[PDB]
Amino acid sequence: PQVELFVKAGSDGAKIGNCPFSQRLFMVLWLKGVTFNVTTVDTKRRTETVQKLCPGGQLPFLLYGTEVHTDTNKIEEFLEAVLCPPRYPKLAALNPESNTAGLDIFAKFSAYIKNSNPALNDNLEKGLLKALKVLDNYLTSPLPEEVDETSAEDEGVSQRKFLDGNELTLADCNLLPKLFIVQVVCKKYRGFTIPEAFRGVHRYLSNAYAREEFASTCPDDEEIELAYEQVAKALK
Repeated sequence: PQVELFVKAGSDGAKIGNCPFSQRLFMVLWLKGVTFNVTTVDTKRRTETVQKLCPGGQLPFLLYGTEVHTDTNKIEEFLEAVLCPPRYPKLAALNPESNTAGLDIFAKFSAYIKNSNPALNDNLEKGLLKALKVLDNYLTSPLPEEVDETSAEDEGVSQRKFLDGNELTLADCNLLPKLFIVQVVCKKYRGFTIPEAFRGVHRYLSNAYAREEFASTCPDDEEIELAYEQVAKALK
C-alpha cells in the first residue's frame, strides 16, 4: 500500500527544510523498513494536489493508501500500529520513561533562542542546561535490562547506546531531531555547545550520528540556521 510522507521544504522551496516533526516521521518510516516516498511542500506555493489532500495545511502529513493522516503524534501511533510484526518491527519503547526523558529540552531551547531580554539569557541557558542534565541522568542510569549488570565497567552506570536500550525506538525518533536543532542553532547563534561533562548525552549523540537513519534524515545545517536566524539574532 502506497506510503507518502509530506514534509516541509527549505529555502529553495524544494530541499528538506527545518522541521523536527518531519525528521521524526522520516526516521520512523526508515526504521520500519517500509517502501515510502517523501515529498517536500513549499508552504508558500502549495501544489493543487497538496491543497486538495490536506485542506487544513498541516505539515507534515501522511498519505497512506488513500487515507490522509495529520498530527505527528497520531501519524506515528498509526504507523506503529499498522506497520507491525511479522513484517515490520515494533519500534515502541519498552520502558515508558524512555518516552519522557528529555521531553522538555526542545521547549527550554525555544524559550532561550527566541529570548531578546539580555537579563534572562543566563536564566534560560541554565534552564536548557538543567533539561539536558535530566536527559543525561536518564542515559547514565541503568535501565531494567541492565540491573546489577555483571558486565558493567562502572558500578551503577549505564552502557546502552540509545534511550531505551541498544536499538533505536520511537522515543529516539522524537528526541534526536530536536537535539540536532538545539546543537546546530545554539552553536551558531549563542556560542553554546552541550557540556562534554554530560557524558550520557554525548555518548547517545555519537551513537546516533553513527546511524544513517538519523544522519541521513537531518536537514542541512544551513537550513536550520536559516530557519532560526531572525529569532536567534534578536538578542543584542
